[PDB]
Amino acid sequence: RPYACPVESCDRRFSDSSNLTRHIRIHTGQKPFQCRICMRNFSRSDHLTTHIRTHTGEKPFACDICGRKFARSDERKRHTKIHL
DNA sequence: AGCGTGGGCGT
DNA sequence: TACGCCCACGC
Ligand SMILES: [Zn+2]
Ligand SMILES: [Zn+2]
Ligand SMILES: [Zn+2]
Repeated sequence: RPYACPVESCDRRFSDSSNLTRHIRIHTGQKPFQCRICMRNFSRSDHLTTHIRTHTGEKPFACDICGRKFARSDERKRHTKIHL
């Protein structure tokens, strides 16, 4: 890629200066997005969003076959296969 | 099952 | 870069 990981112990390459900025967070341990409910910190805004659904019980993704609801699209994806 | 969490990638 | 999602892992 056009960007690399400067930490000597690590050797990953990143597409751009924010996938690199994002990745660097693993090393800096920065968790800039906090859950106002349990006060837990997260490295990503998208992961905080879905985390919050564990408190509220919001489940936006329903299975096409049986209708069971899930908080994340990947959980639904993992579930749908059971109908085979 | 419940979900943390990194990477690819589109806007 | 920030954001959001899809994906794929991992426990
Ligand atoms: Zn690294
Ligand atoms: Zn929380
Ligand atoms: Zn189903």
